[PDB]
Amino acid sequence: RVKKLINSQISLLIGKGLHEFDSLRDPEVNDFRTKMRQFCEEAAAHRQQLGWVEWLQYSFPLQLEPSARGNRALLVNVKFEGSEESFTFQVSTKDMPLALMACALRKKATVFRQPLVEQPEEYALQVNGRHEYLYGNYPLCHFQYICSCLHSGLTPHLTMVHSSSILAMRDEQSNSLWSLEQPFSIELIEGRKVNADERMKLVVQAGLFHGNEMLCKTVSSSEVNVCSEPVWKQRLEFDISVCDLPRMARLCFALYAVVDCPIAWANLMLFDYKDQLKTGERCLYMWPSVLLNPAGTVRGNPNTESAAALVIYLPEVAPHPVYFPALEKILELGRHGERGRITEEEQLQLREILERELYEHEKDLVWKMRHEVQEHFPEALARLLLVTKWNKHEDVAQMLYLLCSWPELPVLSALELLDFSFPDCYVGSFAIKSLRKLTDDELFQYLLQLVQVLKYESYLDCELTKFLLGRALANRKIGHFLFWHLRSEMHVPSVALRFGLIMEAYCRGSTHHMKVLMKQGEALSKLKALNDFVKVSSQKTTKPQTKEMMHMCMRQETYMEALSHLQSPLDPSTLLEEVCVEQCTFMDSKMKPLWIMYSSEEAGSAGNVGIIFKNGDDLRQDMLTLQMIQLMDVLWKQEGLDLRMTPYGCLPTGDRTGLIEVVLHSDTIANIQLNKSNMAATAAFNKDALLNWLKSKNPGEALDRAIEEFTLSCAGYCVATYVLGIGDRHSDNIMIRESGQLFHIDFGHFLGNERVPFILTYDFVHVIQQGKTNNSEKFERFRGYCERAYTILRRHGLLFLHLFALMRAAGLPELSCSKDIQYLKDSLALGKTEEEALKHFRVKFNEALRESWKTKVN
Ligand SMILES: COc1ncc(-c2cc(NC(=O)CN3CCOCC3)c3cocc3c2)cc1NS(C)(=O)=O
Repeated sequence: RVKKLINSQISLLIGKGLHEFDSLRDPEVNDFRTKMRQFCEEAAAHRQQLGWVEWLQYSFPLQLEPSARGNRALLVNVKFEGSEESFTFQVSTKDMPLALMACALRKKATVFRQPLVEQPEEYALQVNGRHEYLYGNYPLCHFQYICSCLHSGLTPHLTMVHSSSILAMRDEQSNSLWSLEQPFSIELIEGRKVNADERMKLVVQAGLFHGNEMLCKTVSSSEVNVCSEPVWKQRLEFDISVCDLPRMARLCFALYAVVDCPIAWANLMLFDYKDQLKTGERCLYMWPSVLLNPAGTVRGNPNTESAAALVIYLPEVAPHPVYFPALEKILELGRHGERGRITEEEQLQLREILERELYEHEKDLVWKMRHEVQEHFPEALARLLLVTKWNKHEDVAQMLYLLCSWPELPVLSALELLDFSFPDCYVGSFAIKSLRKLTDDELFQYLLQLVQVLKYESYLDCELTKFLLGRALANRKIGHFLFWHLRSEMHVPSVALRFGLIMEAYCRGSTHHMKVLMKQGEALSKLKALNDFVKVSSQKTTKPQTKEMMHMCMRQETYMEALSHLQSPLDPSTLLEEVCVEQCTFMDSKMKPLWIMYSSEEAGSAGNVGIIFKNGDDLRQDMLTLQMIQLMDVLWKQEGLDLRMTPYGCLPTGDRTGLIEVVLHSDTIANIQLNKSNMAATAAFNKDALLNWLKSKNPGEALDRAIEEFTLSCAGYCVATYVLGIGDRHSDNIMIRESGQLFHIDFGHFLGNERVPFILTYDFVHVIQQGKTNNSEKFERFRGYCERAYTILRRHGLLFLHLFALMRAAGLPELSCSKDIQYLKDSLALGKTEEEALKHFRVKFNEALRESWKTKVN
């Protein structure tokens, strides 16, 4: 009776009725659902018997300063849970939270006149009106909240939570092949539901691929006239023996009418998930094209009513079922071989090509010397896997014998092995095995990417699915973001199945979070409906009248209930409590996004947050551009360079639907540039507007930090926008914070999509120099910041180049081919030495400085 209640709720949350999974009557889906439910059930169980501190590490994972993960006078306002009274203590930034708790329980004792039994080990420090906690043995300054407070000059507000209270929340949440030498062949029987120009003839181009690389030369079909139902019944004979086919082998098809014009495409794995070599008739429900597309999904098109079907016949090779040899048989064959016996002369050449694409003889050198490659250069695994001939059974057995006994690579090297260039499942398992060491902070930084690698998966049940699920159930934030990255792509038919199953499994592992995300979903349902009125009304009537019948609408009992008392999809630590209906408006852009305001009694001024709801644009590129800027900011802070960046939240939630974080107390450059009369910023020259503006937002001595806050953020934004190749930078998409902090918004076109140069703007160069015309001292400190930020970004170029490589799986039209990844392999300048790249960056900056001189002349 509780089950059907849970199952109706899962289906509603994922926006796909679980009956549809059963309807397919697919044994691969039916096994994932049983196998993965069990895993998640085991997880939930282990989680319900966690310690009170351990539970904190789940529900509220520590938010630490990049500098700290891996002295100064500070006033702090601590209170106790069931209390109205509070205390202000003058702690230090070097103090552990415990000394504060010890301080708080001493003050409580004296006030309440009682010799207190309580110890500070029994307590935790909640951030007031937040799902943020201050625990462990880390100085206060190490905590992101405490640190933000010092910069903003604000007083940290903490509530003392007893172990009993945490436990009370913990509780309230309890739920043989190698013999077959014949050349692999197929029968292209017929086609169905095809549409093409009568004047042409149809062709089927089939090819055998292992990731991207061809396993052999592709074979085309006979030219058969344009018919909705064309018939071939021909034998497509491929130049590859049945034994030689690898385990992760995929057969790709291309249907195209020629006089070139592609109709559709469809791929499939020759081996089933249970390692059986597929035999019988197969009807490939193709996907529309825009000649082979390996990377494309191996499971058929769901809408079978429009889709052009291709019926093929996998012939019976042996008299009984053939299963891919087990590792036992694989390691036996690859054990024996001739070891790499070569001259120190050719060993020198080997170190060169490994430390440094490569020539044919060079590959042969990497393959003959594979044992040395494992012994003295293990990080060079990927390059060795690329010299391997996956179209010969014995070379693969040789490779997998070296991998099985290969040392665990670092996290940076394991990210390369997730890419489609390495489709071997034992290589991927090893990749995840080398990735397991990932810190929960690190994992979260690369989760967007590892979730995109799920689209490169051949089979439903895989290491990556199990690893992400197990990690998501071990950290409520990872679980929050995992769900939303999955949920947002349910409209896409090529993933709706996989994703739905992943999310259904997750729900079995966290019944309570399933209720929390359903609460969030129900709010976004109302916002989609509200935005629809706004889109319509903004056309007919004026903004004051739309802004009013939108409030009236939000005032309704359904709206008031759904839009209030929830966690933010933008950050689950953020508790969007009571909605400020009067403070709610909508931007005047094409889509008419919504500005939703929130406020809290508990959180206080730190609880007055805002969100932006947008329906109409694809939000996946901005999300990527902002994760990159945030990573840039993490990589800089790690080297002690804090360029005071603002990577505000962005999160796609559904079909062309998402949320953007309101950065309160910020305004677009342009708005200030308007130089309106009767204001506190009204200038005699347009050059002054920003400076005069900062003056008013930063009186007296406060101006000097604001200018410096401006300089750093500007250094970082120039450097963030150069590397990423962010174009279309007008006055609108640049915003300034009252603190002086500068930031960018609306990331329409990155990776030069032609070739975006270094950008410098005299209106900000006038602010940097503190109003002065010639101020080489202050300006050249800004040039120094740019150089520092640029060189730190280059030293992590393989990290950006690996996260952009994997991100190709999303299908962002400004990130799909080789040239897009060349952009970073040109901006981060990884061919040139640090000195040769620094030479070229200064030459790029000076050119921008000269370009900025178009205004200094006028
Ligand atoms: C991806 O699109 C966007 N990317 C970013 C933002 C965005 C916008 C902000 N603020 C405003 O637009 C304030 N306005 C209100 C109306 O008068 C002018 C000033 C933000 C402040 O903190 C983070 C912000 C992020 C918006 C869009 N969508 S749009 C450009 O079509 O409205």
